[PDB]
Amino acid sequence: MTEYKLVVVGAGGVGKSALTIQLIQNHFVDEYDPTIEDSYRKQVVIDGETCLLDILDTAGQEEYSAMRDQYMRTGEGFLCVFAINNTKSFEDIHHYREQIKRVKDSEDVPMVLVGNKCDLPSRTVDTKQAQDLARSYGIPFIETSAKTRQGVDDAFYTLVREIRKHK
Amino acid sequence: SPQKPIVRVFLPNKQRTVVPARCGVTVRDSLKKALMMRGLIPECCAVYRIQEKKPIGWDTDISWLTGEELHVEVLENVPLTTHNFVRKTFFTLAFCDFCRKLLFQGFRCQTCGYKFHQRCSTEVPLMCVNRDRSSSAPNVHDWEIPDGQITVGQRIGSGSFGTVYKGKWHGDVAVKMLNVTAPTPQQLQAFKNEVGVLRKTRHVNILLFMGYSTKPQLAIVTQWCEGSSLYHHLHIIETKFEMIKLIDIARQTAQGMDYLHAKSIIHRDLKSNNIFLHEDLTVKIGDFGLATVKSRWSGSHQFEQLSGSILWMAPEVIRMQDKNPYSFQSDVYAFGIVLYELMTGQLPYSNINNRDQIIFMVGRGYLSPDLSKVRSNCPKAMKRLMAECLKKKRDERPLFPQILASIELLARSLPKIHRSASEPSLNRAGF
Amino acid sequence: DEQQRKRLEAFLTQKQKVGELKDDDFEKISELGAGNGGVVFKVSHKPSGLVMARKLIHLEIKPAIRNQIIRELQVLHECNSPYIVGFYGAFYSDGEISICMEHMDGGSLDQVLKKAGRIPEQILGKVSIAVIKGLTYLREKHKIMHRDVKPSNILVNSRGEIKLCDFGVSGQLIDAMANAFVGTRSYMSPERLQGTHYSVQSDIWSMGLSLVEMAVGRYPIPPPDAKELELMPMAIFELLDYIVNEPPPKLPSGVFSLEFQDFVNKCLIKNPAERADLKQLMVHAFIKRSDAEEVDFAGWLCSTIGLNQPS
Amino acid sequence: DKEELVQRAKLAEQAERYDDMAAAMKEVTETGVELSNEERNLLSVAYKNVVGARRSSWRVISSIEQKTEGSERKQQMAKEYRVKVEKELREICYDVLGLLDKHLIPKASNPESKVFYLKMKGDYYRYLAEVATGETRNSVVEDSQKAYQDAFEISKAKMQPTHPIRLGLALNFSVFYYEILNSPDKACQLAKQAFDDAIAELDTLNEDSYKDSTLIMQLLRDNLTLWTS
Amino acid sequence: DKEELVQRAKLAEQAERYDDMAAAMKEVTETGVELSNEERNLLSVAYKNVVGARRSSWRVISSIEQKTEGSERKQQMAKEYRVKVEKELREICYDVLGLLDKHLIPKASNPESKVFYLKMKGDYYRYLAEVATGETRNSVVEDSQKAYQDAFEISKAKMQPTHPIRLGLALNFSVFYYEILNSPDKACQLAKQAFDDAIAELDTLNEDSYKDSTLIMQLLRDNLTLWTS
Ligand SMILES: Nc1nc2c(ncn2[C@@H]2O[C@H](COP(=O)(O)OP(=O)(O)NP(=O)(O)O)[C@@H](O)[C@H]2O)c(=O)[nH]1
Ligand SMILES: Nc1ncnc2c1ncn2[C@@H]1O[C@H](COP(=O)(O)OP(=O)(O)OP(O)(O)=S)[C@@H](O)[C@H]1O
Ligand SMILES: Nc1ncnc2c1ncn2[C@@H]1O[C@H](COP(=O)(O)OP(=O)(O)OP(O)(O)=S)[C@@H](O)[C@H]1O
Ligand SMILES: O=C(NOCCO)c1ccc2cncn2c1Nc1ccc(I)cc1F
Ligand SMILES: [Mg+2]
Ligand SMILES: [Mg+2]
Ligand SMILES: [Zn+2]
Ligand SMILES: [Zn+2]
Repeated sequence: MTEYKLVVVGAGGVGKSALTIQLIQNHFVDEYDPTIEDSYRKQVVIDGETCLLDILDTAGQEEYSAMRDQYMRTGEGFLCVFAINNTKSFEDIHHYREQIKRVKDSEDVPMVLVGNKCDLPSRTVDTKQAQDLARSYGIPFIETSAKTRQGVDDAFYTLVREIRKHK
Repeated sequence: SPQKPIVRVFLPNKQRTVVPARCGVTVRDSLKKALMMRGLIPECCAVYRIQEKKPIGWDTDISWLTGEELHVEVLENVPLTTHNFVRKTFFTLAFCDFCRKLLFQGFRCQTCGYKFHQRCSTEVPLMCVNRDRSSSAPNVHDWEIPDGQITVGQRIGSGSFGTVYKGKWHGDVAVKMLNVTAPTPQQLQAFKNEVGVLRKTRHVNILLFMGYSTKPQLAIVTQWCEGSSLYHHLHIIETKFEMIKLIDIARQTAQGMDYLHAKSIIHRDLKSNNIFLHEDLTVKIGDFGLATVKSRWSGSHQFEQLSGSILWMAPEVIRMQDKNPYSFQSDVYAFGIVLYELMTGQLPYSNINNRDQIIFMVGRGYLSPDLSKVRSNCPKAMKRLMAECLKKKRDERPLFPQILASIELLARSLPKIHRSASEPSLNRAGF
Repeated sequence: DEQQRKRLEAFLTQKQKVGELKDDDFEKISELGAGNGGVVFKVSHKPSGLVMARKLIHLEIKPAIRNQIIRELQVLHECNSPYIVGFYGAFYSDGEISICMEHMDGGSLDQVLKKAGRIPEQILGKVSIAVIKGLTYLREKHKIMHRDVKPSNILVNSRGEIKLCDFGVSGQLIDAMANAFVGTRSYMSPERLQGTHYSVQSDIWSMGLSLVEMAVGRYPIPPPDAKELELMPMAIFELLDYIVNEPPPKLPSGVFSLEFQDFVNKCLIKNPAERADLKQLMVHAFIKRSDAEEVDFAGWLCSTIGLNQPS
Repeated sequence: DKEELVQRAKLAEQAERYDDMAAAMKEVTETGVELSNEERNLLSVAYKNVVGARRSSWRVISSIEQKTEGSERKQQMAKEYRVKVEKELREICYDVLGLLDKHLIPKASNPESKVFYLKMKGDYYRYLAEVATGETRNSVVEDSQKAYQDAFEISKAKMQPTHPIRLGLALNFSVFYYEILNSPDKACQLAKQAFDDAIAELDTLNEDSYKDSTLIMQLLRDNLTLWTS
Repeated sequence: DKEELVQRAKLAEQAERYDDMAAAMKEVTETGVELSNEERNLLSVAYKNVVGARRSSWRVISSIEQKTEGSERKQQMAKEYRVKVEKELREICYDVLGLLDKHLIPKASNPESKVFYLKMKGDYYRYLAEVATGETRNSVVEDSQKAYQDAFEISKAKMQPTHPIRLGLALNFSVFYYEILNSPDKACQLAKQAFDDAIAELDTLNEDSYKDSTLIMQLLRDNLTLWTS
């Protein structure tokens, strides 16, 4: 009854597509097939409501940012993904938030910060850094691993809950 | 514009994807993965270009469509094929295609030949792509040659780790001047240890390893083969043989590889160049093992720099990212490419004019041996084996004990199944 | 010009003196180099007394394909340019394809680069000029593309000439070459690793990837370390993945002028259309400057190899 | 009583013992009870498998017989063993044909079942035509021609072209043309006609009839692809 | 002549018929001449497949009997069919044992042949053990135990740790321990000891038996993994 338009954004390689495919099909993709554009639909019960999720999975490669911006303009809420082994992807969360503000013409857009690849050894973006960044924007932070599925549902369901709050 | 000549594809249920518009790739293959992620298969769908919706063939070269928008829909037509499962007891050696364990009693798909235990019905492929009793006993059916002895004769040809000459040593032998001319005292020791294993192999389908010689550099001494190699008989003269002899060649190659793997020897080089037809009858595999003479060392390490025709290298071997990529399953992939070469008579990727392109696309999991060039009479059971050998993920590939058995199973049912099909038994199944 | 016309006419004159090329007409003098697929020797043609280079490629291909390759290789008799290595005749014998070309006593730029450690920007300018002019000659006069541009195929002699060779004139020979052993490094442009030749643009990347390699004396993928740069074993699939999914390499900060760095960055664009074409590079600032410079290439080459000064 | 024998037949089918199922179905049809769908399908499967195993055995025996002709009198006993196999092959087909002459054909109140039984008669006559040579081959095939020609009409007039029984009849008739009469062009034309008619009238089947008809059509596509080359 | 009978038996084996093959090999054994190495495998395969078909039938029939879970005549008829197939299997096993203990076991010059025949005797006594439930079970169980102990003594004395016969005997003995006697601790102990001893002489693997050796090795590993859970 209720449709939610979710956009997954962030730097190349952070795991946007692997997270999305774990949500949709419960399968981990180990290949790295860079996205140009990919959209998905998934029906899911969240907090007792049967939800139709439109997942708009965008390119991390800035060469395709024009396509990303078209997806962002239709979206209602944004998963902003970085990888816990890529400090530039973490720093560039600010870039993605600014892009969202620009395309949505609004500073009041549902957003969730996702730190992905937490199954890896030798993690370099620590929990305190990540929680401070989420705090600085007043948004939730969810740790995920698309490989183990840890946090995947929590990330998307939290974004749906943020959109509901905003509605 | 072309932006890496891409094609935009609209998919069922308001979805979408972008694919590279690369010369030489079908629409089907460009879209295979996107469809699979959505539980679709090209054969259950139609594709159209926008021009307003005009149907295009799945085997279209996608590069003609750069800049265009395609749409994929379904029409719910033929559901591929449903598994016609008949309960069968196997009086001969059979293995469950899921669990690879012995299958005394179970189910057989009449159409596609898939075999599985009663306990594995939850693991059967959905589409027919054309407290239990413990098992029991099944049916029963210094090696250095010194100088002054090897009469090095005429130069035959250079390879990927050495040059082969026809030498005289108590009869005709094949001498091989290994490219590694200055081995360290550790590489020499490892090579001697490897030869220690290689000298203890004696099989009808394995070329005899008669040691080596250290005084005139390094020189593998193997049994000289008369006649010609399989590559010579398949791509030089193109003398195709009847399916019976082809399956027999595949069976003897699989038997030789099974003997090699029973002793834990990775071939690392199985290809149509190293398969000989001794007196046009006996299959003899050569140039096996010798991992220490390939990828010249810099010390006590043997980082495999990778060398060999990439047409037979498994994707895990192409990547080389793994610590050791030459496992049994890479040997199985090499055998599968040999099967493809035998079955179609053409080398894999006969539409690509670049070598580095093949390496990248194969190692990337983008390019696969096209299975649309096969003959129009090959039983589906046999073709399924070939498609199982070429699985990108190496863990899915079967081992040679299973491949030899599967080949032999259809070796006996070949003549009877060549006739036209017939009215099959109905469903007679239920789960 | 006048000297180039003189040399081309003299090469044609010396070429008419050679008739049918038989294997018995050659006496092997020396080996010149070897690769993963062929071996080249310096030899003397007894019937005409000339001294040439003979590349021997050993392919296991069907006789029809071999004969079509031999026939296609005869187009090289039309390539007559001061930036293209001279061709005397190709033939097949003893199971090997033999290609006869003029002897470049200076060798290939890979050997010169190994002998020199690094190559000066000023030399590289003339090198780039020659490479661009050869690519222009191949694209315009014959509508064929090199496809294999790298330092191993750029040849130089004691007379200061810089000529291209080992270009893809026989499509069937390339098709046979697709069944080759895996090399240790690639110069293939990123589009060719995912698609097909995007005209001469796909060559230009290689030239850039060559120049940087000659500019620093090191294969530039992956780019040098932070302290390896101040000092002024990746898998092949990893190299290709870096070529496709990573930013292209670039020259060091301050060791080279800005025109050369801009030239190489325009030559190494990951988008082939955004990457510069032959006409763009021909009128580049670095190209104009290196064309204005009066650099003594022959003497520098002889010095680097260790031979006494020529002329 | 009848249900007890049908349960015995099902249990024998699950046990892979087929001769007991053949006997338990022949004794059931011997009475002359109203034969429903499942009851006749069990008979069809039983009498298919029992003859199919022996036909595969005969094909293997004949293939071994012609492996090497330049040899001693080892083939002498091979052809006599094959003759014994035929002696245990023709008579069961005669037990099936006599059964079809006893109850099935007269006790038929539905054209679909009549087509099914006539197709079975034609199939067992085609089964006998392979081993039988000389004028016996002709005498056998002359019966199968009319058995299929008295069934195709009823299939066309009473049942849709997408019906699985009609598709099976067309498949068997094409195989009869190809293997026995050796008219591959007519067989290909018949198969193409049947497949085009099936495609022209599709997406009207029942929910259950979404596996068997697809199976027959995919076998038809396989045969068409095999016979094109 | 013996060669004609052996060729007929092999021809029937290639035809997937295991009734003429068993009769032909029974007639061969009735002559009372000692078999060669090749001729014994055909007998073993024939009298393994014949029993195996009944074993599969018995397994599926008992599964249906344990599945129905009702109160009707279906269960009674299923019990009658089970006792029928059990009587047939008993007849087959008794014919095998009568043909074994009168012409082969008392006249076996080769100790390897003695181990093979005692392994077969234990196998068929185990086949009879798993079906016969009651007082007669304790007789055949102890007979199989004695046969297997006699075979195992000779296997430990004069056999190779990598020979197919010794590995097969060990595998059948561990399965006998696990299924009949239900003592998995000693079965696991025996399996681990046998697998280690076969691991010992891994280099000594000639071409004569590499497939059988590694196949029995993998089957032992699978059973070990199944039993250690
Ligand atoms: N170990 C691990 N790898 C992951 C995880 N998520 C993604 N990856 C890997 O990281 C690579 C990039 O993933 P992908 O989802 O394509 O990233 P993306 O953010 O969508 N990239 P783009 O912006 O180009 O579309 C893939 O190889 C994928 O398997 C994770 O949680 N753990
Ligand atoms: N044991 C052998 N007996 C006879 N001829 C042989 C033997 N081994 C190789 N040759 C010949 O050697 C020729 C080329 O030498 P090889 O190095 O064996 O080629 P190659 O097999 O491609 O090299 P690798 O290392 O196996 S990839 C082949 O065409 C064969 O005719
Ligand atoms: N005309 C020539 N005159 C002199 N030496 C030559 C000539 N052509 C090639 N060479 C030598 O041969 C080597 C280059 O030729 P190739 O081996 O064919 O190329 P490559 O090194 O294999 O790299 P490729 O062609 O991209 S696989 C160098 O060692 C050169 O010195
Ligand atoms: O030489 C080649 N590849 O390198 C060998 C691998 O070691 C090569 C590759 C492709 C090609 C297409 N048409 C000719 N082709 C080649 N030959 C060649 C071409 C021009 C010249 I001047 C001299 C030559 F030898
Ligand atoms: Mg992505
Ligand atoms: Mg070269
Ligand atoms: Zn199937
Ligand atoms: Zn299983």
